[PDB]
Amino acid sequence: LQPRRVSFRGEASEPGYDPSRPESFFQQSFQRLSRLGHGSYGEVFKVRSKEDGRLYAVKRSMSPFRGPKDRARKLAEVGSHEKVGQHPCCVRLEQAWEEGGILYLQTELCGPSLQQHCEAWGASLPEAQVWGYLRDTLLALAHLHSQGLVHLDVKPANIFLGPRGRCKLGDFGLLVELGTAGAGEVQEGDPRYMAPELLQGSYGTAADVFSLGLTILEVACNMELPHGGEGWQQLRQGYLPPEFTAGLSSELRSVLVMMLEPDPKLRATAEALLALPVLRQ
Ligand SMILES: Cc1cc2c(C(N)=O)c(N)n(-c3c(C)ccc(O)c3C)c2nc1C
Repeated sequence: LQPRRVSFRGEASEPGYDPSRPESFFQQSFQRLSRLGHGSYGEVFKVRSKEDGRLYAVKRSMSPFRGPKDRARKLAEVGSHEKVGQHPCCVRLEQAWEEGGILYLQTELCGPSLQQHCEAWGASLPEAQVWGYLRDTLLALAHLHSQGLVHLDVKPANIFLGPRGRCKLGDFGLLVELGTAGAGEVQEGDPRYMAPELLQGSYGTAADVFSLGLTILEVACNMELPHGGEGWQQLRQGYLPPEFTAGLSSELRSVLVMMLEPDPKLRATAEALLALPVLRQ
């Protein structure tokens, strides 16, 4: 068994590793410092590299490829991540590879997720912090949207905090590229964060703007989003719930109304919000 590089630039398979030894390439070229997370996808470890001594994160699938479709779905994440490319507010992928039917993604190391930060804070985030995260996530989304890419999974768990109040959008596994001249396939998203038009099958960049709006609403007001039912509909009528949003400033409330616009024809784009006075810093 040997590891093979995974990339969608056409490269077939673009030191310190001995194929003869039984230990896998992941074990030979890294030291596992800690386990950042785990779930149905597999595991994420913090690691240090031996080629350049920098710190990285590695995500690995749980169990070997069931079939060609299972392999193709998992590898597509590498392809979607490459379409994003290098941008300051997007998690950067170093390299990805497969060995033993296991997929590995190596990225830069980032801090805790917005979700973890909010759980530890145990309350609504201070508004000043919220503006920074909103601005950086809008910049990430403006980058994706300018290339015809929709993230489809914007939420606190997929936003990663950095030093000095900055953050990065990550997890491009559900990313799709818009194209009536090309092709595409869509996976199931988190219903709590779903834009209303997705129910009727209309996909576009505006869905991400709605998801970010629900994301900011959740962390700025410490509010649990509903999966369905009347509460789910109440958030998609264009009216904010008065009880939770009371403490919010006029500027943030007004930005939230624009992002939560039910009609995707009328919803603000990321480029447009970033040109508003508060966000144009
Ligand atoms: C729990 C967790 C932490 C990190 C992480 C980090 N603390 O730095 C990182 N970079 N990812 C990551 C990885 C490893 C691959 C592709 C990708 O989009 C992302 C956002 C992480 N994922 C998870 C699930």
